[PDB]
Amino acid sequence: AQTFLFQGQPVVNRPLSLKDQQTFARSVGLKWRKVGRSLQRGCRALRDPALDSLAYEYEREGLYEQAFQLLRRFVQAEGRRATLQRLVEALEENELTSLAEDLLGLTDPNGGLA
Repeated sequence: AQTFLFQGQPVVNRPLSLKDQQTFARSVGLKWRKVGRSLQRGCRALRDPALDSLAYEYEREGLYEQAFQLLRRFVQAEGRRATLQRLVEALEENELTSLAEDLLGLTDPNGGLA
């Protein structure tokens, strides 16, 4: 429907859902730190030392809850305006091209969202 060209790969523009938050923390795993730190420059709304308190507050569940709620931090700011574009810009730093499209569930022989 509404996609933009990113890293030479097609990607739909919209607010990430619970799937993206869960799949993210379950996909980045260790990169959860990098994506969060890369998003600091990309999004001034998350530039703050959020990752510091995020890791300590989400240190109970581990990288799972750490990155799970990390994706919601951006949606909490605006949610309506907050688009995958910002998240993708953070992955573009660590060279997570496949992770950016796969995040939305583009690893299927069809797709996911619509």
